[PDB]
Amino acid sequence: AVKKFKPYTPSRRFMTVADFSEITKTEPEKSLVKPLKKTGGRNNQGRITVRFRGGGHKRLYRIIDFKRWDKVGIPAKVAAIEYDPNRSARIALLHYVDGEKRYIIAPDGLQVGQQVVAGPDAPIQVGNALPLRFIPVGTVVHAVELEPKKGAKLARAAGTSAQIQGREGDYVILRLPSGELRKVHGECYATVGAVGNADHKNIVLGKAGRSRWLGRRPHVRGAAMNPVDHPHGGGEGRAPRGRPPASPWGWQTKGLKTRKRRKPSSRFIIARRKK
Amino acid sequence: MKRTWQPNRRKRAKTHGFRARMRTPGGRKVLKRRRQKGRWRLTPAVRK
RNA sequence: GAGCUAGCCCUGGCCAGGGUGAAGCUGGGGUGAGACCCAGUGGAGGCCCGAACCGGUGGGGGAUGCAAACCCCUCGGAUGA
RNA sequence: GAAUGCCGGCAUGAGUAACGAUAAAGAGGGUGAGAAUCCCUCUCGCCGUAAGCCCAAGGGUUCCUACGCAAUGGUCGUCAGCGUAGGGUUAGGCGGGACCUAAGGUGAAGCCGAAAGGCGUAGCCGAAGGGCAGCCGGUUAAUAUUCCGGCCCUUCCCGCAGGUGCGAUGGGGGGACGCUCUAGGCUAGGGGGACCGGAGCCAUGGACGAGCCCGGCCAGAAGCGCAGGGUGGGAGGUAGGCAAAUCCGCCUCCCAACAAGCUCUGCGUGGUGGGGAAGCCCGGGUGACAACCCCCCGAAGCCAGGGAGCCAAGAAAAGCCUCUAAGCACAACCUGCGGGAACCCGUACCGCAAACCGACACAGGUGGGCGGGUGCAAGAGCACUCAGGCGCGCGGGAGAACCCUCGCCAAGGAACUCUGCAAGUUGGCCCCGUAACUUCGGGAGAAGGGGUGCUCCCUGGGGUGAUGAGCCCCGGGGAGCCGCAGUGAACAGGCUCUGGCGACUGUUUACCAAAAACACAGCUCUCUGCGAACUCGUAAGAGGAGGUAUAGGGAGCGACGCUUGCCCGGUGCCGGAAGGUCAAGGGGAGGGGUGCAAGCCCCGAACCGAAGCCCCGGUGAACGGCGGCCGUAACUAUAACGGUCCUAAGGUAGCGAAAUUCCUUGUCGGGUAAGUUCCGACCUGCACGAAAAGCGUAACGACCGGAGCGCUGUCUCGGCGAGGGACCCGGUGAAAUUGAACUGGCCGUGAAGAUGCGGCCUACCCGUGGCAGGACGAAAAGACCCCGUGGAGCUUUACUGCAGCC
RNA sequence: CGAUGUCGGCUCGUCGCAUCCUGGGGCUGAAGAAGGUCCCAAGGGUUGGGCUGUUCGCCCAUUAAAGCGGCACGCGAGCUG
RNA sequence: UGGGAGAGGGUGGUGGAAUUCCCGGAGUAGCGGUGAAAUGCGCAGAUACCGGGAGGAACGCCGAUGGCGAAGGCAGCCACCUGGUCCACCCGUGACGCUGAGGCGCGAAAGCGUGGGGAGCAAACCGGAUUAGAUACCCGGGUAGUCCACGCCCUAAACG
RNA sequence: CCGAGGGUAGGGCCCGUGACUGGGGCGAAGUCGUAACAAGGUAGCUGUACCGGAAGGUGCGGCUGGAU
Ligand SMILES: NCC[C@H](O)C(=O)N[C@@H]1C[C@H](N)[C@@H](O[C@H]2O[C@H](CN)[C@@H](O)[C@H](O)[C@H]2O)[C@H](O)[C@H]1O[C@H]1O[C@H](CO)[C@@H](O)[C@H](N)[C@H]1O
Ligand SMILES: NCC[C@H](O)C(=O)N[C@@H]1C[C@H](N)[C@@H](O[C@H]2O[C@H](CN)[C@@H](O)[C@H](O)[C@H]2O)[C@H](O)[C@H]1O[C@H]1O[C@H](CO)[C@@H](O)[C@H](N)[C@H]1O
Ligand SMILES: [Mg+2]
Ligand SMILES: [Mg+2]
Ligand SMILES: [Mg+2]
Ligand SMILES: [Mg+2]
Ligand SMILES: [Mg+2]
Ligand SMILES: [Mg+2]
Ligand SMILES: [Mg+2]
Ligand SMILES: [Mg+2]
Ligand SMILES: [Mg+2]
Ligand SMILES: [Mg+2]
Ligand SMILES: [Mg+2]
Ligand SMILES: [Mg+2]
Ligand SMILES: [Mg+2]
Ligand SMILES: [Mg+2]
Ligand SMILES: [Mg+2]
Ligand SMILES: [Mg+2]
Ligand SMILES: [Mg+2]
Ligand SMILES: [Mg+2]
Ligand SMILES: [Mg+2]
Ligand SMILES: [Mg+2]
Ligand SMILES: [Mg+2]
Ligand SMILES: [Mg+2]
Ligand SMILES: [Mg+2]
Ligand SMILES: [Mg+2]
Ligand SMILES: [Mg+2]
Ligand SMILES: [Mg+2]
Ligand SMILES: [Mg+2]
Ligand SMILES: [Mg+2]
Ligand SMILES: [Mg+2]
Ligand SMILES: [Mg+2]
Ligand SMILES: [Mg+2]
Ligand SMILES: [Mg+2]
Ligand SMILES: [Mg+2]
Ligand SMILES: [Mg+2]
Ligand SMILES: [Mg+2]
Ligand SMILES: [Mg+2]
Ligand SMILES: [Mg+2]
Ligand SMILES: [Mg+2]
Ligand SMILES: [Mg+2]
Ligand SMILES: [Mg+2]
Ligand SMILES: [Mg+2]
Ligand SMILES: [Mg+2]
Ligand SMILES: [Mg+2]
Ligand SMILES: [Mg+2]
Ligand SMILES: [Mg+2]
Ligand SMILES: [Mg+2]
Ligand SMILES: [Mg+2]
Ligand SMILES: [Mg+2]
Ligand SMILES: [Mg+2]
Ligand SMILES: [Mg+2]
Ligand SMILES: [Mg+2]
Ligand SMILES: [Mg+2]
Ligand SMILES: [Mg+2]
Ligand SMILES: [Mg+2]
Ligand SMILES: [Mg+2]
Ligand SMILES: [Mg+2]
Ligand SMILES: [Mg+2]
Ligand SMILES: [Mg+2]
Ligand SMILES: [Mg+2]
Ligand SMILES: [Mg+2]
Ligand SMILES: [Mg+2]
Ligand SMILES: [Mg+2]
Ligand SMILES: [Mg+2]
Ligand SMILES: [Mg+2]
Ligand SMILES: [Mg+2]
Ligand SMILES: [Mg+2]
Ligand SMILES: [Mg+2]
Ligand SMILES: [Mg+2]
Ligand SMILES: [Mg+2]
Ligand SMILES: [Mg+2]
Ligand SMILES: [Mg+2]
Ligand SMILES: [Mg+2]
Ligand SMILES: [Mg+2]
Ligand SMILES: [Mg+2]
Ligand SMILES: [Mg+2]
Ligand SMILES: [Mg+2]
Ligand SMILES: [Mg+2]
Ligand SMILES: [Mg+2]
Ligand SMILES: [Mg+2]
Ligand SMILES: [Mg+2]
Ligand SMILES: [Mg+2]
Ligand SMILES: [Mg+2]
Ligand SMILES: [Mg+2]
Ligand SMILES: [Mg+2]
Ligand SMILES: [Mg+2]
Ligand SMILES: [Mg+2]
Ligand SMILES: [Mg+2]
Ligand SMILES: [Mg+2]
Ligand SMILES: [Mg+2]
Ligand SMILES: [Mg+2]
Ligand SMILES: [Mg+2]
Ligand SMILES: [Mg+2]
Ligand SMILES: [Mg+2]
Ligand SMILES: [Mg+2]
Ligand SMILES: [Mg+2]
Ligand SMILES: [Mg+2]
Ligand SMILES: [Mg+2]
Ligand SMILES: [Mg+2]
Ligand SMILES: [Mg+2]
Ligand SMILES: [Mg+2]
Ligand SMILES: [Mg+2]
Ligand SMILES: [Mg+2]
Ligand SMILES: [Mg+2]
Ligand SMILES: [Mg+2]
Ligand SMILES: [Mg+2]
Ligand SMILES: [Mg+2]
Ligand SMILES: [Mg+2]
Ligand SMILES: [Mg+2]
Ligand SMILES: [Mg+2]
Ligand SMILES: [Mg+2]
Ligand SMILES: [Mg+2]
Ligand SMILES: [Mg+2]
Ligand SMILES: [Mg+2]
Ligand SMILES: [Mg+2]
Ligand SMILES: [Mg+2]
Ligand SMILES: [Mg+2]
Ligand SMILES: [Mg+2]
Ligand SMILES: [Mg+2]
Ligand SMILES: [Mg+2]
Ligand SMILES: [Mg+2]
Ligand SMILES: [Mg+2]
Ligand SMILES: [Mg+2]
Ligand SMILES: [Mg+2]
Ligand SMILES: [Mg+2]
Ligand SMILES: [Mg+2]
Ligand SMILES: [Mg+2]
Ligand SMILES: [Mg+2]
Ligand SMILES: [Mg+2]
Ligand SMILES: [Mg+2]
Ligand SMILES: [Mg+2]
Ligand SMILES: [Mg+2]
Ligand SMILES: [Mg+2]
Ligand SMILES: [Mg+2]
Ligand SMILES: [Mg+2]
Ligand SMILES: [Mg+2]
Ligand SMILES: [Mg+2]
Ligand SMILES: [Mg+2]
Ligand SMILES: [Mg+2]
Ligand SMILES: [Mg+2]
Ligand SMILES: [Mg+2]
Ligand SMILES: [Mg+2]
Ligand SMILES: [Mg+2]
Ligand SMILES: [Mg+2]
Ligand SMILES: [Mg+2]
Ligand SMILES: [Mg+2]
Ligand SMILES: [Mg+2]
Ligand SMILES: [Mg+2]
Ligand SMILES: [Mg+2]
Ligand SMILES: [Mg+2]
Ligand SMILES: [Mg+2]
Ligand SMILES: [Mg+2]
Ligand SMILES: [Mg+2]
Ligand SMILES: [Mg+2]
Ligand SMILES: [Mg+2]
Ligand SMILES: [Mg+2]
Ligand SMILES: [Mg+2]
Ligand SMILES: [Mg+2]
Ligand SMILES: [Mg+2]
Ligand SMILES: [Mg+2]
Ligand SMILES: [Mg+2]
Ligand SMILES: [Mg+2]
Ligand SMILES: [Mg+2]
Ligand SMILES: [Mg+2]
Ligand SMILES: [Mg+2]
Ligand SMILES: [Mg+2]
Ligand SMILES: [Mg+2]
Ligand SMILES: [Mg+2]
Ligand SMILES: [Mg+2]
Ligand SMILES: [Mg+2]
Ligand SMILES: [Mg+2]
Ligand SMILES: [Mg+2]
Ligand SMILES: [Mg+2]
Ligand SMILES: [Mg+2]
Ligand SMILES: [Mg+2]
Ligand SMILES: [Mg+2]
Ligand SMILES: [Mg+2]
Ligand SMILES: [Mg+2]
Ligand SMILES: [Mg+2]
Ligand SMILES: [Mg+2]
Ligand SMILES: [Mg+2]
Ligand SMILES: [Mg+2]
Ligand SMILES: [Mg+2]
Ligand SMILES: [Mg+2]
Ligand SMILES: [Mg+2]
Ligand SMILES: [Mg+2]
Ligand SMILES: [Mg+2]
Ligand SMILES: [Mg+2]
Ligand SMILES: [Mg+2]
Ligand SMILES: [Mg+2]
Ligand SMILES: [Mg+2]
Ligand SMILES: [Mg+2]
Ligand SMILES: [Mg+2]
Ligand SMILES: [Mg+2]
Ligand SMILES: [Mg+2]
Ligand SMILES: [Mg+2]
Ligand SMILES: [Mg+2]
Ligand SMILES: [Mg+2]
Ligand SMILES: [Mg+2]
Ligand SMILES: [Mg+2]
Ligand SMILES: [Mg+2]
Ligand SMILES: [Mg+2]
Ligand SMILES: [Mg+2]
Ligand SMILES: [Mg+2]
Ligand SMILES: [Mg+2]
Ligand SMILES: [Mg+2]
Ligand SMILES: [Mg+2]
Ligand SMILES: [Mg+2]
Ligand SMILES: [Mg+2]
Ligand SMILES: [Mg+2]
Ligand SMILES: [Mg+2]
Ligand SMILES: [Mg+2]
Ligand SMILES: [Mg+2]
Ligand SMILES: [Mg+2]
Ligand SMILES: [Mg+2]
Ligand SMILES: [Mg+2]
Ligand SMILES: [Mg+2]
Ligand SMILES: [Mg+2]
Ligand SMILES: [Mg+2]
Ligand SMILES: [Mg+2]
Ligand SMILES: [Mg+2]
Ligand SMILES: [Mg+2]
Ligand SMILES: [Mg+2]
Ligand SMILES: [Mg+2]
Ligand SMILES: [Mg+2]
Ligand SMILES: [Mg+2]
Ligand SMILES: [Mg+2]
Ligand SMILES: [Mg+2]
Ligand SMILES: [Mg+2]
Ligand SMILES: [Mg+2]
Ligand SMILES: [Mg+2]
Ligand SMILES: [Mg+2]
Ligand SMILES: [Mg+2]
Ligand SMILES: [Mg+2]
Ligand SMILES: [Mg+2]
Ligand SMILES: [Mg+2]
Ligand SMILES: [Mg+2]
Ligand SMILES: [Mg+2]
Ligand SMILES: [Mg+2]
Ligand SMILES: [Mg+2]
Ligand SMILES: [Mg+2]
């Protein structure tokens, strides 16, 4: 339930912060964090390979569990729901009856103090984790492995959720958050429910500074550059694109499809994305 | 105003020093060309 | 060759004083319960005034200079991108 | 003899500019061949959030002392950061190493690349971050937490005693964290004393005083006291912490919870050791048996790993603790005590500067800490001032024009000018009061106005203490005093109306542009199913991201409000298993060379044959485009209306003489005495128009217009004054420039602008201060223009390749 | 073209006369007053504002009049910009 | 107190028919549309037919001249939550009533803000016909919107 | 001290006037179409939205004040 501010500064007019209504614990689990090596967009050559990155807050990457088949049958308690600055979801702290402690990505509605579990015979309840083949058709689900035992790859951002459309041999048919219709293997695990903090998208960064705190540096239009810098560079005064709009490296950027044509995954995609 | 020589013993050694030269192939050619000319110092003098 | 300059990384440091007084909390009123209003408390902000510090707006001087970009008067920011 | 030739030497400009902040000098006495310049004394001025003090970096003997003055020193020099010589830097505790990790670097394994090399897990390196044991005083010409003295502490080795399952590079805890705000109690620091100690003082009209002037401390182990921090205890289970585990984690159970207890810090006290002024006397000696106490102010520092709130969610590893494993328990480890042991490097000096970076003893640049007192509301602001440090390494005169900085001005008050450029005005605090409009925050310090000092009296609340005194902090009321004036000095907004652009705070062309430009939250389009797209890379490998479509890339637009119309013919993109074209390859009708021949060899059509192109659709917040002529109303005029040609379609809303209007100072209205600007209008819009967004918009602006008030030396129109120069004298002494020069005016002539030719006129020889008309004055082999089959950046449906992609 | 700085303003002028004013004249469709037109005449004078970069021009208020030109569209080793 | 009817309201869930799209199969030369046609769709295999899948919306028969609500309005089915109302008995309280300026709340459709959703329908808009014209009536497309959550709007031939 | 009023500064209400601009009323015989009254030749009216030279058109809902 996103939170407004009164207009006591120009930026405060439109700014909205998260409500944090579902957060119980307010500091990470010292056993499950590590240092986040901020890169600022540079690669191992030292070269910016991703523009306009750097300078955001310091962060501690909480280790998240994406292979919940690690602990088949060992129930855990939902001990806390905490803020992860490295993603858009919240994370939940699990105290397994094993005594093991793990972070998972917090589905919507998950109740601190409830217990969760994982396995072929798990209950079809928010927070549990089963191979895809054992989840009812028509169930909303998240944290879906793309291949088996390779880790949760799909639907992990706030409010995302794949819905199960049906089965077809060793493969179930998922409707990804993009609207794509894909065949995923039935042995791929997945956490039933939708990822929480759906109000995430309704946030208004308010001002330029807030974007900086996220490590996002200012983004200069190609239209503002010179011909040496950009296809859209130059021009006396203003200027339309003057050619099909294009990236800094030449390739067109309106409509031009870029998925590799002969990709082997093509055999398992039923419908290219909607809308 | 601030000028361009801001001396620094550590920089001056990790940059132009002997060991820096011997790591590169280009650097060994430096010392080779400087021995050939007979330079008294093959390398900047820095006190450390 | 990044000891100048540009960006990012890691680790440290700095920002006199004064002003305004958001949310919240409390109390009071209010109503079926509310919204809400009032007072107090509170002390938010690329908020205000202003040194350090960072600037370089206007004008005068300087022009074989104090100086291969300086000096004086004025002026922008100064918890933040 | 010329190349703006090259190297050198010496001229000219010239005894000319200048001699580096306008903080400032004077005299006496010394030294010496020589003194404005060195030494000493007295007077004067300057800095004092420094122009004082302490670190760091960098510098590298510049430190101290003696002897020197050729050169360096912008003058002088007896002086010196200069020359010669001798001295000077002392550590188990300060810093760095024999400790730890950060980015990054490097790199057994492994990967990759013609070579050189590029990657890379561990590991190693890597500090101004983590960890770690010393405080005060004395001493030298020069070092001091280093030597010395007092009082403390750490680690290693061996031994004694006591205790215990001891044992780790492995397991666990901890280390260990942001920003803002902030409590209690302290300390640093400071103010006052009529209390304590002190050489003295009585001036010049008064004062022998509760007079003046100086000082009234510092460290410190155990113990103790005050303030804080950290911390539950027991038991049973146990499948997790990549072996084990009594530890940790998870579960249950009993007891204990603002506590207490144990533990750790800070402060205070504390054996004890130090220090100790003014003044006088020659750094010292005295003062002195110095005294060393009371009250107040009080941190941003300490207790600290304190508390609260917030969102953007805040290093690692070692030291340390605990768990066990091999092993070993004659061991080993813990504690206490004792003896011994404890290495390498730095330490001088400069350090906002004459010793560092700027070629200079250069008005520039340089990170951290301390930075006293009084007053002004506060403060690191401002004026004076302590400690301390300086008067800036040419001076003396004169009192011109002129220049810089500065002060004042009759009457007028923007009439100046491109422009109020500049300089006035305003200025702090308290109180009263404050409009349109608005996004209800604002606009707002709107505007405008009153007050401000000193004396006496009366009284209200707070902190300390004790509830009182004293100290200290906020106030209230009454009566008076003086001047031109009470933020009496210093620091400290001129205001308002109205448009353009841009929402806003931000960013920019280091060094002629700070803006209307870039950025920006926000809107749309599009790509991306994750070994993602995209980026760098030959590759490996990275970034993307330890992210996963509420995510990430690219593009345009740029808060917000109301909106964003019509065209898919062409271009781009998207879709289309048919058709057409299409290379290598398949096929091999059918020829050809050669051979006695089997054969060997060559050419080769039909037909099959991908992408791409053709072709069919789609698509505008994709590239883009959004007509012409003629006619028509019962005055005229103008056309709601029509006719026709063409297009893919003919510009909708809103706006408009505009940051766009050529004609144009359009026309009309407002403002003014007067208005090529401005504002409001109209609309034949040369040549607006809807995300290269359209029309608005409160607030914001060192943006660009226009206007009014205030006030002025901007101006009528100038005058006077101050200082620093210019001028004169002593000292030192440049520069560009320069064919040579014995270098006048006019009218002509001349390659067309003559000191230099002709004619005439004028003119004794040489300077100094001044002015800039000429020497087509200097400077720069014109930066505009052309030319060169000269170069380079950029573009594209110019050509031809190439990467990449299909 | 191995450089002759280019508009306008300001400051400083100086010359020409095809005379704007002032002085002397002739003719007039010159009654007077006041004009027209031409001749002589360069001694002196030839204002202050609004607008615009402007020169120029229009306008306000005056005036004896508000003259026109040349001097590298006079004058940037004089200033402005 | 004991009983009854009901599409009264809110939530959660769910069933079938139909249309559209998509995949498979079978199949060929037209389908569609109208007053008549054209646009459009279809040999790149449409329409008609069968199986499968996705999704949204509205609920045929019952259904009535019906029932409920203060009005606007409410219709598959199931459960929960909940308003009103009527009958019976004659038990309780004893005028506790009626109306109602302001206040407040509800208020069809369209419309607006932020998300979602989107099958059919359909302003705007395109095209085909008609026509003197046809910015219409008719035909083929078609975007808001129609649906959901939240919050506005407060109008009506809101009528008996 | 108060004090008529004078002055300075800023507000609120009303009146008059204003380039231009919006519709409105009225005025024998101007132009364009034919929306309504007959089922008015698409039943009409309606609230709302969008569109159009103009009456109006269309969408969604509502009324009969709709004929047969
Ligand atoms: N509008 C009503 C006319 C009335 O007569 C009046 O006095 N009208 C005007 C009243 C305005 N408040 C004044 O405007 C100006 O002065 C104010 C101070 N008084 C400023 O606050 C204001 O920021 C400024 O803008 C303006 O001065 C007055 O103008 C008058 O005085 C002028 C010179 O004296 C004259 O030129 C005017 N014609 C005459 O109107
Ligand atoms: N069949 C064709 C219609 C024709 O053209 C016609 O009648 N045309 C009408 C012509 C009349 N003369 C006009 O009336 C006005 O104009 C006159 C001037 N001539 C006046 O004197 C008269 O005093 C006045 O009255 C009137 O305005 C015209 O009517 C049109 O305009 C009127 C205003 O909207 C409407 O009410 C009519 N429905 C509409 O037809
Ligand atoms: Mg708020
Ligand atoms: Mg939350
Ligand atoms: Mg929370
Ligand atoms: Mg750890
Ligand atoms: Mg690397
Ligand atoms: Mg298989
Ligand atoms: Mg972005
Ligand atoms: Mg963006
Ligand atoms: Mg941008
Ligand atoms: Mg540009
Ligand atoms: Mg480049
Ligand atoms: Mg390009
Ligand atoms: Mg371009
Ligand atoms: Mg451009
Ligand atoms: Mg242009
Ligand atoms: Mg791909
Ligand atoms: Mg600078
Ligand atoms: Mg240099
Ligand atoms: Mg530096
Ligand atoms: Mg190597
Ligand atoms: Mg070298
Ligand atoms: Mg750098
Ligand atoms: Mg440096
Ligand atoms: Mg920091
Ligand atoms: Mg400081
Ligand atoms: Mg403060
Ligand atoms: Mg205030
Ligand atoms: Mg308060
Ligand atoms: Mg504050
Ligand atoms: Mg601020
Ligand atoms: Mg200052
Ligand atoms: Mg300046
Ligand atoms: Mg600067
Ligand atoms: Mg500048
Ligand atoms: Mg100058
Ligand atoms: Mg400020
Ligand atoms: Mg920051
Ligand atoms: Mg010769
Ligand atoms: Mg030369
Ligand atoms: Mg001389
Ligand atoms: Mg001379
Ligand atoms: Mg000097
Ligand atoms: Mg000089
Ligand atoms: Mg001087
Ligand atoms: Mg001086
Ligand atoms: Mg002598
Ligand atoms: Mg001197
Ligand atoms: Mg440095
Ligand atoms: Mg040196
Ligand atoms: Mg020394
Ligand atoms: Mg000498
Ligand atoms: Mg000498
Ligand atoms: Mg000599
Ligand atoms: Mg000398
Ligand atoms: Mg050793
Ligand atoms: Mg190490
Ligand atoms: Mg390497
Ligand atoms: Mg260290
Ligand atoms: Mg140490
Ligand atoms: Mg000696
Ligand atoms: Mg000692
Ligand atoms: Mg043990
Ligand atoms: Mg941590
Ligand atoms: Mg924060
Ligand atoms: Mg102390
Ligand atoms: Mg004090
Ligand atoms: Mg006496
Ligand atoms: Mg006495
Ligand atoms: Mg495990
Ligand atoms: Mg284990
Ligand atoms: Mg394992
Ligand atoms: Mg295990
Ligand atoms: Mg085990
Ligand atoms: Mg108990
Ligand atoms: Mg305790
Ligand atoms: Mg102590
Ligand atoms: Mg003695
Ligand atoms: Mg003694
Ligand atoms: Mg004595
Ligand atoms: Mg501080
Ligand atoms: Mg503090
Ligand atoms: Mg902690
Ligand atoms: Mg064992
Ligand atoms: Mg054993
Ligand atoms: Mg034994
Ligand atoms: Mg023990
Ligand atoms: Mg010992
Ligand atoms: Mg050693
Ligand atoms: Mg060494
Ligand atoms: Mg030393
Ligand atoms: Mg020093
Ligand atoms: Mg110093
Ligand atoms: Mg310093
Ligand atoms: Mg010095
Ligand atoms: Mg230097
Ligand atoms: Mg030097
Ligand atoms: Mg000097
Ligand atoms: Mg200096
Ligand atoms: Mg600086
Ligand atoms: Mg201080
Ligand atoms: Mg004080
Ligand atoms: Mg301080
Ligand atoms: Mg002193
Ligand atoms: Mg000194
Ligand atoms: Mg001087
Ligand atoms: Mg002069
Ligand atoms: Mg005056
Ligand atoms: Mg005046
Ligand atoms: Mg002007
Ligand atoms: Mg102006
Ligand atoms: Mg000014
Ligand atoms: Mg004023
Ligand atoms: Mg407000
Ligand atoms: Mg206000
Ligand atoms: Mg304003
Ligand atoms: Mg005021
Ligand atoms: Mg204002
Ligand atoms: Mg006063
Ligand atoms: Mg006073
Ligand atoms: Mg006084
Ligand atoms: Mg007390
Ligand atoms: Mg008096
Ligand atoms: Mg004052
Ligand atoms: Mg101010
Ligand atoms: Mg005004
Ligand atoms: Mg304009
Ligand atoms: Mg701006
Ligand atoms: Mg602001
Ligand atoms: Mg610049
Ligand atoms: Mg530059
Ligand atoms: Mg600016
Ligand atoms: Mg926007
Ligand atoms: Mg590449
Ligand atoms: Mg690769
Ligand atoms: Mg990663
Ligand atoms: Mg733009
Ligand atoms: Mg608005
Ligand atoms: Mg059309
Ligand atoms: Mg196309
Ligand atoms: Mg097409
Ligand atoms: Mg070929
Ligand atoms: Mg072929
Ligand atoms: Mg093909
Ligand atoms: Mg476009
Ligand atoms: Mg458009
Ligand atoms: Mg006519
Ligand atoms: Mg007629
Ligand atoms: Mg067409
Ligand atoms: Mg056009
Ligand atoms: Mg249109
Ligand atoms: Mg116009
Ligand atoms: Mg135009
Ligand atoms: Mg005009
Ligand atoms: Mg005009
Ligand atoms: Mg203008
Ligand atoms: Mg036109
Ligand atoms: Mg016109
Ligand atoms: Mg146009
Ligand atoms: Mg466009
Ligand atoms: Mg508005
Ligand atoms: Mg605006
Ligand atoms: Mg700004
Ligand atoms: Mg500005
Ligand atoms: Mg003057
Ligand atoms: Mg003048
Ligand atoms: Mg003077
Ligand atoms: Mg003189
Ligand atoms: Mg002289
Ligand atoms: Mg002569
Ligand atoms: Mg001639
Ligand atoms: Mg001549
Ligand atoms: Mg001459
Ligand atoms: Mg002279
Ligand atoms: Mg001259
Ligand atoms: Mg020359
Ligand atoms: Mg020249
Ligand atoms: Mg040339
Ligand atoms: Mg040109
Ligand atoms: Mg050629
Ligand atoms: Mg040619
Ligand atoms: Mg060429
Ligand atoms: Mg030339
Ligand atoms: Mg003028
Ligand atoms: Mg003048
Ligand atoms: Mg003359
Ligand atoms: Mg003439
Ligand atoms: Mg004449
Ligand atoms: Mg006659
Ligand atoms: Mg007469
Ligand atoms: Mg005549
Ligand atoms: Mg003459
Ligand atoms: Mg003329
Ligand atoms: Mg003109
Ligand atoms: Mg005219
Ligand atoms: Mg006359
Ligand atoms: Mg000319
Ligand atoms: Mg000229
Ligand atoms: Mg000039
Ligand atoms: Mg000029
Ligand atoms: Mg200028
Ligand atoms: Mg200029
Ligand atoms: Mg200019
Ligand atoms: Mg019952
Ligand atoms: Mg019942
Ligand atoms: Mg076929
Ligand atoms: Mg669904
Ligand atoms: Mg009924
Ligand atoms: Mg009965
Ligand atoms: Mg009965
Ligand atoms: Mg009865
Ligand atoms: Mg009864
Ligand atoms: Mg009764
Ligand atoms: Mg009764
Ligand atoms: Mg409604
Ligand atoms: Mg509706
Ligand atoms: Mg609308
Ligand atoms: Mg939406
Ligand atoms: Mg037609
Ligand atoms: Mg026709
Ligand atoms: Mg037509
Ligand atoms: Mg009809
Ligand atoms: Mg809409
Ligand atoms: Mg009704
Ligand atoms: Mg009815
Ligand atoms: Mg009165
Ligand atoms: Mg009066
Ligand atoms: Mg007034
Ligand atoms: Mg008539
Ligand atoms: Mg009709
Ligand atoms: Mg009709
Ligand atoms: Mg009809
Ligand atoms: Mg009818
Ligand atoms: Mg109707
Ligand atoms: Mg029309
Ligand atoms: Mg039309
Ligand atoms: Mg028409
Ligand atoms: Mg209608
Ligand atoms: Mg129509
Ligand atoms: Mg229509
Ligand atoms: Mg209807």
